[PDB]
Amino acid sequence: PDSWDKDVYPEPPRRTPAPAPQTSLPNPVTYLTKIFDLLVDRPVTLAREFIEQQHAKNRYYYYHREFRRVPDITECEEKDILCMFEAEMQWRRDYKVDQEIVNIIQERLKACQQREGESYRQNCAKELEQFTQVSKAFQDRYSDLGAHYSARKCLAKQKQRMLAERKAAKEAAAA
Amino acid sequence: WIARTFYDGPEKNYEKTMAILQIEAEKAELRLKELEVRRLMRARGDGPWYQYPTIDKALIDHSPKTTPDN
Ligand SMILES: CCCCCCCCCCCCCCCCC[C@@H](O)O[C@H](CO[C@H](O)CCCCCCCCCCCCCCC)COP(=O)(O)OCC[N+](C)(C)C
Repeated sequence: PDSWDKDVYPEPPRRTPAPAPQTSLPNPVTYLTKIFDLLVDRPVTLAREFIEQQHAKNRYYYYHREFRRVPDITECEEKDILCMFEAEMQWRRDYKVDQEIVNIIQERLKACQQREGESYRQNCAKELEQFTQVSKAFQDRYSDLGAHYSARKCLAKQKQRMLAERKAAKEAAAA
Repeated sequence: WIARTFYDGPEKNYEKTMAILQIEAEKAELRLKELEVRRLMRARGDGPWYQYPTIDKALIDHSPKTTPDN
């Protein structure tokens, strides 16, 4: 369906076998699906076509809101309240977007596990690896900030992580 | 329809918040400055505040006083 992007939500080509009856006994499943089609799918389709033509008679649009980029907390003065307000709002929007990215990857993983069947342990390696990377990045960014989280605390956590990384790199180089 | 007849856009609340934050930050800075100025004026006595009266020098009598040495 065109309602979603196929690249953002990938799917395998979905190869299905062909009916190969081996006996002369008529299977009840095919007849049941034919009567289901005739008694259910046709009236539902007709009602849908009526509703779709009514919707086509009245077509109107809504838009995705675009947000400009503003200076972040790393270029705000100590007490400049307006810049910190703008940077805090931008950081909160970015936090929400990152949460939704993690949600997309988790949906991919769950769909893979259901789809692959008994061979999910081997056939869902890529989704597991992607989720591992995204989870690691999200945990590095946002974990342990508390309920009163803010952009300043995230910046402090990043600064401490970079200090630790720099110290470890200098210690390893000067080994 | 609900958004059209009951609410405004995000920018209104955004900019009202900006104005409110500016007012409050200015007030906080003014309060700190006033406390510091009060401390300095009370310690030194060189400002318009905390002026305690001294004897008016217009009350002194400048005349010969029946005695040459005042
Ligand atoms: C198909 C329909 C499905 C949805 C049904 C929706 C039901 C709606 C009822 C719920 C009402 C929500 C409460 C809203 C009150 C506060 C909102 C307020 O701000 O709106 C004011 C409008 O006030 C409303 O008129 C209040 C409606 C309350 C009355 C409810 C109707 C039924 C009550 C029964 C009354 C008694 C019946 C008689 C008995 C004898 C205008 O304020 P304003 O600052 O300009 O807004 C600025 C934004 N602008 C620019 C878009 C204007």
